[PDB]
Parts: sequence; C-alpha cells; structure tokens
Amino acid sequence: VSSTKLNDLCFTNVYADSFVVRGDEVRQIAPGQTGVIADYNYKLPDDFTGCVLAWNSRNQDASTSGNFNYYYRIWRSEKLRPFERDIAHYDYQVGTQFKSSLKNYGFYSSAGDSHQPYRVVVLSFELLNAPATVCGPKQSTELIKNKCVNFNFNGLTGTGVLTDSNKKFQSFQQFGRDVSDFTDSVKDPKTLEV
Amino acid sequence: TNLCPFSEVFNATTFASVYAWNRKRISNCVADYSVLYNSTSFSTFQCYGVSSTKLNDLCFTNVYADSFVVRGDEVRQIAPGQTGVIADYNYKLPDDF
Amino acid sequence: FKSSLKNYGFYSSAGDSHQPYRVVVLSFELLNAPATVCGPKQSTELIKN
Amino acid sequence: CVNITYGSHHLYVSSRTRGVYYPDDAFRSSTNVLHEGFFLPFDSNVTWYSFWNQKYSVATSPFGDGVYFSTIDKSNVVRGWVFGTTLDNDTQSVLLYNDGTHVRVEVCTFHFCPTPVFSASSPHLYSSAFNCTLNYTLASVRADFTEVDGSFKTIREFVFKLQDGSLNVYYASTSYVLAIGATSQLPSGVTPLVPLWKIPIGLNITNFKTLVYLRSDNTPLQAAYVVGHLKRRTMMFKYDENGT
Ligand SMILES: *[C@@H]1O[C@H](CO)[C@@H](O[C@@H]2O[C@H](CO)[C@@H](O[C@@H]3O[C@H](CO)[C@@H](O)[C@H](O)[C@@H]3O)[C@H](O)[C@H]2NC(C)=O)[C@H](O)[C@H]1NC(C)=O
Ligand SMILES: *[C@@H]1O[C@H](CO)[C@@H](O[C@@H]2O[C@H](CO)[C@@H](O)[C@H](O)[C@H]2NC(C)=O)[C@H](O)[C@H]1NC(C)=O
Ligand SMILES: *[C@@H]1O[C@H](CO)[C@@H](O[C@@H]2O[C@H](CO)[C@@H](O)[C@H](O)[C@H]2NC(C)=O)[C@H](O)[C@H]1NC(C)=O
Ligand SMILES: *[C@@H]1O[C@H](CO)[C@@H](O)[C@H](O)[C@H]1NC(C)=O
Ligand SMILES: *[C@@H]1O[C@H](CO)[C@@H](O)[C@H](O)[C@H]1NC(C)=O
Repeated sequence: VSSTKLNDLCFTNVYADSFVVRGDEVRQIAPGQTGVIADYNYKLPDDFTGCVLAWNSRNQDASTSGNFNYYYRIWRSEKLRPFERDIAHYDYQVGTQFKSSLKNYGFYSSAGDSHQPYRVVVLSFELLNAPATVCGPKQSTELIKNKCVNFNFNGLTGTGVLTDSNKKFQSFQQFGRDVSDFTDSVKDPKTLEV
Repeated sequence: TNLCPFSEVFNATTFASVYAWNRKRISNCVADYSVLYNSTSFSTFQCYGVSSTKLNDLCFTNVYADSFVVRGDEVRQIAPGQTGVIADYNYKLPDDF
Repeated sequence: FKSSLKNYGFYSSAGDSHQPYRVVVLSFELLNAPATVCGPKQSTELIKN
Repeated sequence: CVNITYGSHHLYVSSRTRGVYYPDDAFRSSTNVLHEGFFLPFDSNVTWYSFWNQKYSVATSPFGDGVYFSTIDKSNVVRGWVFGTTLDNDTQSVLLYNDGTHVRVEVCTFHFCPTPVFSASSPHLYSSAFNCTLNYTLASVRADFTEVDGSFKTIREFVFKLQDGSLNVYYASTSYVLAIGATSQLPSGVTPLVPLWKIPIGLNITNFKTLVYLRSDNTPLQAAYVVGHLKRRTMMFKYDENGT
C-alpha cells in the first residue's frame, strides 16, 4: 500500500506490533531481510501488507547509567516463520559452554544513533470484503444517483452510475462482483442501502 | 565440515585502506554467518543476484572476500551504480555483481 | 600540487557518520564446477526411482 | 486433575468427500476454480475415535500441514482442543475451548494435567498457566453439558491451518443421524467449511490434543471424533451464482 494513499483507504482489520530494537537493526524490520532480529526475534512475511514505523526513543529507553530491561534472542535452532514469537527461556551450547539464547541490550544516552534504542511499530493491514473498522480522515459527500460519478466507498474507488439495487447482500458483504471481476454493486456504509 | 575462517578476518587487528583494498579467496569451507552474530552486529548485509535468505541452501564454485575500512556515511557507495569519492576513485562494484 | 591520497581521522567521540566502518564484500561464483563453499545444510540419503 | 484409567478404542474409516473449505476470501460466482494447497484427500484413510462409559480415547496427534477434525455426537462432549509443540510448561500452548456459554482462546505457558478434561462443566485442563500473550472470547455459543439419550444427530466439521502466525479455523455443521450400533462412517456429499476465526497466536504448532467432558462420576460419555491430515493437492471447486 502507498503511504500517501493511507488517508483515502479503509481496513477490515489492523494489527499493531510493538517492540524496541537498536538503531542499526531497524533495517531488518522489512521483508526479505537477514539478521539476528529478522532470523530469531521478528520476521515479516514476504507478501506483507502494512507499514513499518520507527523512531529514536533515547529520551524514554536510554539512561546515563544504562537501560538493561530490553532483550533479544541470539540463537534459535531454526529461523522464525513470519509473525512467529518465541518467548521460551533456553540455553544453547557454544563449544563446551552453555550460554543463554537471550542477550540484554545496554542503552546509554551517550551512545551514537546506531546504538540508541528505537521504538518500532508495525501496522499489518487487512483489506477484505467485510465491514470497515479503521478508515482515514476523509469527509463523506452526499450520495449522487443516476449520473456518471467518481465514487469512493470505504476505500474502494471507481467510475460509474449509482442506482437503487434490488440485489440482496449477506450480513457482512460490502460489495458485489461478477465473473469479469467488475464491481457491479456496493453497500453504502452510512445508509446500509445496496 | 570446517567453518569458513570469517571470524579471524572480521577480527583482523587492522583492515586495508579502501584505495589499497585486500582480496582473499575463500574455499573448502562452510559459510555460516549466524555464528558471527555474537561478535559482529552487521549494520549492513545486502546481497545482489542472490537472496540473503537462500545463502544457507546454496554452494559456490569460487568465493572472494574484499576487505577495507570506510567512513560510516560512505558505506552506501559500496553498491552497484553508486557515484561518489569511494565508488569513483577507490572501489567500484560491477553493475551485474 | 596536492597528494591524491587523503588520511581519515577516526575519533571515538565522533558521530556514526564519521566512525570507521569495516566493509567485507563477498563476490560469489556459481559455475558448472566442483563446489568448495557451501551453506550448513545436512545431506539426506539418496532416494532413487 | 482427573486420573482416567479407561482404555482407548479407535478404528480407520474413509474421508469420502469431506474436508472441503473455501480456499480464499475472494468472491467467486458461477465458475469452476482450480486450487493448489493443503486439503484432505478424497477417499483417504482417517482415524475415527469412539467413547463410551468404558472407553476414553484421547491421544496427542501430529498437526503436520493442517488438520481436518470432525465430531459426531449428541451431547456436546468435545469442548475444544490444545495446540502446541511439547504441550508442556517449557513452551506456550493454544487452549481453544467452550466454557459453557462462550468459546474462549488462551495462549499461555500451561502445565496441562496428564489427561486434561472437564468434569461435568468443571474444568481440569492445566495445573498452572503463565506468560499469557492472548486471552479473549471468540464467540457467544451456548453448549450444554447435559446427557441426551438416543442416536447421534449432528456432525460438526473443523479444518485447522497455520498461516503467518495465525491459526485459521474453518467450520461447518450438518445434521447427521447415526445409531450407536451403526457402522462408524462419515456422511456422503460435499459440505464446504466457511472461514470462522483467524486467531493471531504467533506460535509453532506440531501437535494437538482433544478436550472432552466426562460425567459427574468421571465416566466417559457416548461420542465420536475423527482426525485427518491435510496434504498438498490440486482441487477443483464448483461455485454457484450465490458464491457457495
Ligand atoms: C517447531 O517446534 C518443533 C518441535 O520442537 C521444532 O523441532 C525441532 O527442531 C530442531 C531444530 O531443527 C531439531 O533438532 C535437530 O534435529 C536433527 C535431527 O536429529 C539434528 O541433526 C540437528 O542437529 C538438531 O538437533 C529437533 O529434533 C526438532 N524436534 C522435534 C521433536 O521435531 C522446530 O524447530 C520448531 N520450528 C521453529 C521453531 O521454527
Ligand atoms: C450515520 O449517521 C447518519 C446521521 O448523521 C445516519 O443517517 C440519518 O439517520 C436518521 C435516522 O434514521 C435519518 O433521519 C436521517 O435522514 C439520516 N441521514 C442524515 C443525513 O441525517 C446514518 O444512518 C448513520 N449510519 C450508520 C451506519 O449508523
Ligand atoms: C488405514 O491405516 C491403517 C494403519 O494406520 C491400516 O491398518 C493396518 O492394516 C494392515 C493391513 O490390513 C493390518 O495388517 C494392520 O494390523 C493394520 N493396523 C492397524 C493399526 O489396524 C489400515 O488397513 C488402513 N486402511 C485402509 C488402507 O483402508
Ligand atoms: C563469539 O563466539 C566465539 C565462539 O565461541 C568466540 O570465540 C568469540 O569470542 C565470541 N565473541 C564474543 C564477543 O563473545
Ligand atoms: C483468561 O482470562 C479469564 C478471564 O479473566 C481467566 O478466568 C483465566 O484464568 C485466564 N486464563 C489464563 C491462563 O490466564
């Protein structure tokens, strides 16, 4: 989805994933990335539909003495699958010694941006033929019937003539399509009229 | 079964200057980069012509390792089709790299 | 006349943009020839027919 | 917890044309659509479990690439399932069950009892639960714990699949009259299972176990459930004009 179009779209479901990483590991929060975070902590699907937002959180997560409340995994017998979470505490063997698979970050307010804490929020968007629950701040206009108009219904845009429909829709159906995949009908989100 | 000697390279006491960059042939070894995560935080890990996620499933006839030191803001120039002091007069990658 | 070579001045107090970065470029050759560098994949048993 | 000493009785039956579910969320009308994915193969060998006053048949089953699950009962004996890897306290597990009034999902590190079961509406699933990342109600569905006499009257079918950290649940309910002595057999015909729930569990699932309710005396009731495994196959689906 283009970021410039988010204000014109509506989403059936929106999920917000939130965590803290080091500045130089924000690049790994993206599809097809390889690294300690992308492999053993948080993996996105290659067909991901959504937005990754990140910002320097030095003022809230770094301290002069150091903040050691944030942890990341260093080793997992296998790589994580998309949206998989592993919260188990286990040790791994390095040579003859057993070490914790979890390591602590040391966030110091005097460190460079690459070692500052970054708060990351991943917005996963679902766009299905279902009731809209999350929409952009677009103002609705008046319904114009029996004329060629550009239309925008819950993010779905197009050009055509809007007329009263005798078609009946299922409880959560928002739009109807034909064999050609042409949207031949829509439920008005304000009047619930097809 | 022998691990590729990446740890001894990444940890050489001194690397080469970018104008006099070093080339090392890597052969007869297993390339496992996850072993390096404990000692090396890769700010940049970008692959061209091959996906990084597929490297663990692939085998290579020849592997060359070019090593040098640059300033942080000049790491972007180590990539095909880049223009800059490093890309123009120190180290250039081929466009089909 | 000036030297075509300039010296970097790497200070531990500088910002990340002026910190030294070690770069390693791995050039891969994939031809119809003996493999010498492979990933850590376990081999299975050969299944024929 | 409840110590169950009753033995286990199981047999092998045919899957027939059961386990068909909507492969996508795209509206398809009056069209024959081909689909390559994980489906229950037609006429496949599936495991049928039967329970009676002297037989309690619940075992840990592999999840694999997905599971077709059906219950043929008359007294709501199957209350839900446990999904996970070790199904113990070294990992998180998914507990999906009906508490009597609501279908609930809990994702925590549960130390489940050797045989997690409900004693006449009374829960005895896990000794302790911690590290809960998910705990919410999926739907309001009244399922009684009463004992109904007579033949089985309904088959409830479920398809469980894992996709991007989410457990996808497909469901269909069809009236299926089966006498207690009648041969163990699934109904004939295609009944498409509709997408019911997409639960964001974020967990790796390799094994699952069925949860049942016993009588106030901890004796097993009369019920049957079937387990089949989804396999990679191409299937052709016929959609009507409604999209069914
Ligand atoms: C999902 O959970 C399963 C169940 O624990 C995980 O399976 C386990 O994976 C490890 C690593 O792949 C297996 O260990 C390996 O076994 C082979 C064969 O013995 C050995 O050559 C390797 O050196 C290593 O020890 C382990 O056997 C396996 N356990 C079981 C019971 O399947 C699986 O990795 C998890 N998937 C994730 C976290 O993505
Ligand atoms: C959204 O709100 C509008 C009102 O702003 C609802 O429409 C009005 O409903 C009242 C009561 O039925 C009617 O008298 C008005 O004529 C309607 N239109 C206007 C312009 O006021 C509308 O039903 C609401 N939609 C939903 C889905 O709740
Ligand atoms: C379904 O699979 C089971 C095995 O899981 C088959 O059962 C075995 O069949 C052989 C051959 O008849 C018997 O000798 C074994 O004693 C059976 N084992 C068990 C556990 O019953 C069964 O035949 C299969 N059914 C089919 C293929 O229709
Ligand atoms: C990483 O692990 C290797 C192998 O055990 C060890 O030689 C090396 O010193 C470790 N590096 C750090 C920074 O712990
Ligand atoms: C889930 O929430 C319900 C309602 O608060 C509670 O009774 C139950 O114990 C919780 N389960 C776990 C394992 O946290």
